[PDB]
Amino acid sequence: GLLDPESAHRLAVRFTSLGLLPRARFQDSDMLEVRVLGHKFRNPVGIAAGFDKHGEAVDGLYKMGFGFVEIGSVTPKPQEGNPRPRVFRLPEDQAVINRYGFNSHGLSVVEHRLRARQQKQAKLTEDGLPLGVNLGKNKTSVDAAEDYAEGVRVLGPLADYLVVNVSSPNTAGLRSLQGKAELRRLLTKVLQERDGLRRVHRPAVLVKIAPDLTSQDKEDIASVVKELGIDGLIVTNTTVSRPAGLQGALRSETGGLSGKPLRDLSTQTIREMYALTQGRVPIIGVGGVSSGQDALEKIRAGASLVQLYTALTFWGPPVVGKVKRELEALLKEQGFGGVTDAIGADHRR
Ligand SMILES: Cc1cc2nc3c(=O)[nH]c(=O)nc-3n(C[C@H](O)[C@H](O)[C@H](O)COP(=O)(O)O)c2cc1C
Ligand SMILES: O=C(O)c1cc(=O)[nH]c(=O)[nH]1
Ligand SMILES: [Cl-]
Repeated sequence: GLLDPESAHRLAVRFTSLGLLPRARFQDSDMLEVRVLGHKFRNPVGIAAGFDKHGEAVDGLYKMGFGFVEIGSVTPKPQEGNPRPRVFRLPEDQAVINRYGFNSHGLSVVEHRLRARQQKQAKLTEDGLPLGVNLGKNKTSVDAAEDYAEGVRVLGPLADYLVVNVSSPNTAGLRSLQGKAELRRLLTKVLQERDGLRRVHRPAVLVKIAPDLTSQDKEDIASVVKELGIDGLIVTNTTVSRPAGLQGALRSETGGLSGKPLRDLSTQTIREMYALTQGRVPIIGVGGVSSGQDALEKIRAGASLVQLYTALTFWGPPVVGKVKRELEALLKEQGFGGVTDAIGADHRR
């Protein structure tokens, strides 16, 4: 916290990549295993997109004890992102605001990085540690569908799941892709491209949505997802809202807000999306998770898996084991046999 947040992030990625931090001691219980999206997940706690944008620290992140890793967002061509400053800590709120704008090494660079460890990843996936790849679009793209299609073609063969990220608040016009007609067109093309890949290279496709959607938006997304047979949802990205009560000096910076102020907004979005999809569409729940309780609330709301990022920036690597240990204890306390039993449990009350 003695460096600016962006410099701190860069060093964190570097240290993680090099495997400098200690191997996680917490051994995952059978209670934490989830089978979803055609894969086994040794535990349901993943690293959210944005920490490892360019796929530089995948192995280090598994070493940290994450049950799955999502890299990205990756754009077709390299791009620098928005001018600095573009990331801000709100310590009083346990929150971050960012406006990176999809800084990305681009598909080619990431493709080569993942190819260098493709067989290692195949073994990790087999051993219950899958890899997700989150796709974005270039700033000056005229056809968003073509950007996402290129992402499917290039990184789809290297991923257990792909994420169509239409919910960054930091790319002009992007979140209009969540609209029914735009989303149907975009996802039809994405699924067509995915279906064209050889079977062993054919990933699940998820859509990552905003926490800022209207009821109509959410109904429309649920409809499209079901119509097209989309494999899952990631719920949610950062919020452009600024909840009453934020204390951080930097609360009025432009960008997506993450961390504790997003937590319950995200949980409620999960709850709504689960109900709108009749519990038949896997949800990865993300936003403000820093404890076992936070994880379980999202799971009971309908998430099959959870992710965190912002908590890691406050609590450091120990937060991963802490979430897992606390989640295990709570499942036992509440009479669940395991994570699987708790998924969507609130809806069966
Ligand atoms: C600095 C930063 C960068 C992010 N970059 C991305 C990104 O490139 N793609 C994406 O889909 N989400 C991105 N996110 C959103 C996270 O994946 C996550 O949805 C959100 O931060 C809520 O989780 P958290 O409260 O645990 O951080 C980013 C978040 C932060 C804080
Ligand atoms: O600016 C980014 O790259 C970015 C930030 C964020 O919160 N979410 C996202 O999808 N991208
Ligand atoms: Cl390949």
